[PDB]
Amino acid sequence: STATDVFWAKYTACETARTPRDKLAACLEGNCAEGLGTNYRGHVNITRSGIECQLWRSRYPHKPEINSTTHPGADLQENFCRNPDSSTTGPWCYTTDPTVRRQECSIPVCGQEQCVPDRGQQYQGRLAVTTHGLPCLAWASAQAKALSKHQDFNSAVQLVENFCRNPDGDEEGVWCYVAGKPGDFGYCDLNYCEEAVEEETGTSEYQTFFNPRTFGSGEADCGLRPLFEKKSLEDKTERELLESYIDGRIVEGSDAEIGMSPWQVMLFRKSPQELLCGASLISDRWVLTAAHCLLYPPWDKNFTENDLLVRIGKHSRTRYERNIEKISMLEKIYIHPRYNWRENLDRDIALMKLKKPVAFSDYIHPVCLPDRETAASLLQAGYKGRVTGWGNLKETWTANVGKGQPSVLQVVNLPIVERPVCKDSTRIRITDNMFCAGYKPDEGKRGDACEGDSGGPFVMKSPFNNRWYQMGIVSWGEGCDRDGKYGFYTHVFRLKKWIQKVIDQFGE
Ligand SMILES: *[C@@H]1O[C@H](CO)[C@@H](O)[C@H](O)[C@H]1NC(C)=O
Ligand SMILES: *[C@@H]1O[C@H](CO)[C@@H](O)[C@H](O)[C@H]1NC(C)=O
Ligand SMILES: *[C@@H]1O[C@H](CO)[C@@H](O)[C@H](O)[C@H]1NC(C)=O
Repeated sequence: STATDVFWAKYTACETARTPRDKLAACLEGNCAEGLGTNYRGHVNITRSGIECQLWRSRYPHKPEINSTTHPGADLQENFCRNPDSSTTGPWCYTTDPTVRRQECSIPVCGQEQCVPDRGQQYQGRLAVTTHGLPCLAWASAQAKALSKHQDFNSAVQLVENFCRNPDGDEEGVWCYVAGKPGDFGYCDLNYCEEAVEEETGTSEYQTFFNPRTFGSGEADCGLRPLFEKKSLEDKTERELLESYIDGRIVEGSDAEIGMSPWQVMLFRKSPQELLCGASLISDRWVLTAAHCLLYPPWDKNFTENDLLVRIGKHSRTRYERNIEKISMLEKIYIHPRYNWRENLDRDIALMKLKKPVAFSDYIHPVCLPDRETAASLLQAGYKGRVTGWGNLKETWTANVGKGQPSVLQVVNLPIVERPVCKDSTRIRITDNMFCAGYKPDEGKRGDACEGDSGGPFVMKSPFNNRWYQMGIVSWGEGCDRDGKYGFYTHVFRLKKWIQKVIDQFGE
């Protein structure tokens, strides 16, 4: 009979709520939403945007194609929000408003206060689907065992059926493999404990991370500039970085010295000839940029490998610099799997492989990427960063009706804003994966915030080992809109194990 099915239906629907079983409790009594909330049994009468829900048993204004006799499971009663068809938008309802057939409702999420520690390293739940709702493959399955033992894992981490787990110490969190090419994978959506890297505290010498084979060469020798560090010469404003605690005048953006930012990349549209975004160069072979530069639906954008070209070692915005710049095509583009623009530019990061490794010159050298430890260390001892670019951010996101785009790579140094100060400043929700930067607007402490290139680099130089580290990727920031506000930058310290898996889908 169905009554025994109903009991189990509830159970299977609440499968992802575990550690507190005062959370599994709160799930099963349907008053809040787990996952796509097919567990929801609450009494929210009202859609997310104000409207009264229609009665499930009504046919005015809308004649439902989902009724209690097609979905006898779902408790399609009165006019309460339910999710009878498993909408990836969660529990919904028909609208009493003749112009809107359906709208999602706004239902409290189950377990909200509960919080997962240590990036899912001790996760033992049964979550078996990534963030895009792509089902996990079993770890057991042929490829993941008898062929992927070379990349070994931590075995305090029990790999069980096809549940999201974090075996390889991934700073992004738990993950699992998915249907497609060999090695394909995704991140799963657990609710991680917010951990502000700036207030971490407790590196010795430099020690390398990926192989000179698949990540390519350059890692061993990153962050040192041919024309500066290697000639032991100092650049015109790096002193502000090392003396970042000193209350200085405010050195405005000026033209960069040649070779000053040799990891600077330009993402460039084939046709029409057009400067699209910025990016940085992290090996002979890989390029780091922001995901909105390739995929951003509100702007009806969706580039592929064949539409674009990078330009490396440029100094002049416009002139073709023939002795100097190498200008490469793309083999593959990797949007970060966690990337999401629907709420607000989360994990707005993208990796790009070059069809052919580029040769380091006086003007082409890779920047270093830091890990958690180092990133934290750097933020503890350094209070300003550097953003270099061709003012593409200002030219992309505002009318720029002012003076025009600069004609040479620009350098500027910007203060790093304290997390809470940055939180209050914006309507948008700054996760621990973002940081703000820019001067705190006084009239003797002015504001020109919207600096750099979209998806370009924000860097810091290490006072421990003299190398330059890339600490965030420029994204859109409120500072492009309102004179008082800050630049927004996507942290990079969590990326090593993701890059790792991306490079592992190769072999040669
Ligand atoms: C919401 O449903 C409950 C349950 O009967 C009722 O008391 C309340 O007045 C209803 N309001 C709307 C807008 O449906
Ligand atoms: C429920 O709606 C379907 C959808 O067309 C309709 O044909 C049917 O008459 C309804 N079910 C029952 C059992 O009356
Ligand atoms: C954008 O275009 C590519 C290539 O045609 C396509 O495969 C992909 O489905 C599109 N992107 C998204 C996010 O749907």
